[PDB]
Parts: sequence; structure tokens; C-alpha cells
Amino acid sequence: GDEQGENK
Amino acid sequence: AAQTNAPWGLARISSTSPGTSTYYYDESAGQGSCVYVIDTGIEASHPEFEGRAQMVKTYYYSSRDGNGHGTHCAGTVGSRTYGVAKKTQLFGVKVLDDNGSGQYSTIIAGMDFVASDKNNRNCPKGVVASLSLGGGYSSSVNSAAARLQSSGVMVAVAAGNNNADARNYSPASEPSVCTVGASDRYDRRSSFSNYGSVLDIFGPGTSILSTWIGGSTRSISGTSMATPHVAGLAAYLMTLGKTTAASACRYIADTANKGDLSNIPFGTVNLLAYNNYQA
Repeated sequence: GDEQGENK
Repeated sequence: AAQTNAPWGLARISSTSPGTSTYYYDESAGQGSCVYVIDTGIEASHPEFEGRAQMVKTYYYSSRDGNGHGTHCAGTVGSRTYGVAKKTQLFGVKVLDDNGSGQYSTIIAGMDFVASDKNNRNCPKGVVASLSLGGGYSSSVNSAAARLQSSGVMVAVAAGNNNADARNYSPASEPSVCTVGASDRYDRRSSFSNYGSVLDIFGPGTSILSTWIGGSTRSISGTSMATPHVAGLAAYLMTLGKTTAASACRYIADTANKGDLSNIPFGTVNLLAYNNYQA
């Protein structure tokens, strides 16, 4: 689920 | 073949010097192979997937991607304007939740599923499995990654984003699968990419443009974005006849660019994913 966009 | 003005990630991989903006790949583009994306799911109806992406299993009330992460990775793996293997087959396994998280007990269930679901599909050129998820040891999760690998699937997993030794994080620490680290545009290890000796290869991971939910796209960073890059390459190379699922990750690291990265701790491999294409 690792990372960072609007999010994991 | 050559995609001009492409996302730097794709360019960096068909190049040997950074700063270039063209992706050179063989027309075969991964046709005939399969890539199971075990994430939050794929927005299968996104125009960029050209009806090649399909949901296959869920572990939550719904099957669609209501987060975006998964779709973003599925896009890098094999989507028309952003993927490595532009003509591959994408299967969606929703093991994560819409908030991005998910229980180990079910992450494991997801890996066991791809192991046998692969046996009813039609992928003559091999099967790849991208796992852009992780956590923080568990002899049980590593173990599941290994089983998945033993059955004949190229497992590519993320190293982690804690800027720490990957040995303390499970999917990553399993020696049998391919642990991907993240690199940035100036051939520098992303500030957040886990390192260590368990790492196998490095791929583009910072500021990566890709597909998103709602039929949109957007840039995001992480070893999450790097994993599908080599997953894509793995499939691409597999339909090309260059390597087998069991031995892919070794071939990718043998044929990678050596010593081009900076800010790589002593003890960590300095290899960047690379497809060796020549017109």
C-alpha cells in the first residue's frame, strides 16, 4: 500500500 | 518502437545516460504475458488499459479501486501511455483497503490466490506478480511471497519507504523474490527508499506520472512506483524469450546498469533496471 498519491 | 516525450521512468530504462525523453522498446510490448497487481485494485475501465486490465478477486465489500494507488501501479506495469509492457494482460487482486491498508492475514490469502488462479488463465509467455505493499517483518508474509515464487510466478516487491534497512520489513526481506528500491531522476537513490543487502535492483520511483481513478492521472513517488517498473520489464523480457519467471530477477540484475546511482549505502547493490534494447 506503500505510498503517497491522494494516498496509500 | 519509440514513445517520444514519455514519462522519465520509462525513458530512463531504455537508456544508459539519464536526462533523456524517449522510450525505446520492442514492438512485442509484453503481449502474451500476465501481471497480477496485488493492491487496492485496478480501475479496469480506464481508457489507458484498453480493456486489457480486469479485476479477478477481492477481499472487501466491493471490487473497484476507490483509492487510486493500485490503478497507478497497474498503469506503470502495462498501460498505453505510461506502462512498460504496453500490450500485457493485467489482473486485479484487491488485498488492500480503500484507505491503503490491509491485514497480513489477507495479504497472504491474496498471494496464495494468484498462485492457483494463474493455472486457469491463458498466459503462454509467463506470469509476473507485482506487490507494491509491505509492512514490518513477519516470517509468515515472507513465506507466502516465497511460495508464490516457487509456483512459477516472477514476484516483484517494494523495498519500503522508511529510509531504513529493508531487512526489518516483510515482502521485502524475502530472499527468493525481487526486492525493488527507488531511484530519482538525477540517478540518486530516492530520499525515502529502503536499502540493504536484501535489495536486488533499483527502478524509477520519484515523481512518476501514471494513471489514476476517475479516468485520470497524476504524479506520486515511492518504492511503490518502482516495483511495477521492473514487473513490467520482467514481463516484457519474458515474452521476448530472454528469461524465465524463475530466473528473471537475476537476468534483470545481470543486465542492469552498474554503478550509475548515487547516495547508495555501502553494502547495497548499485543497479538500475534496464531493457537492453537496440534498434
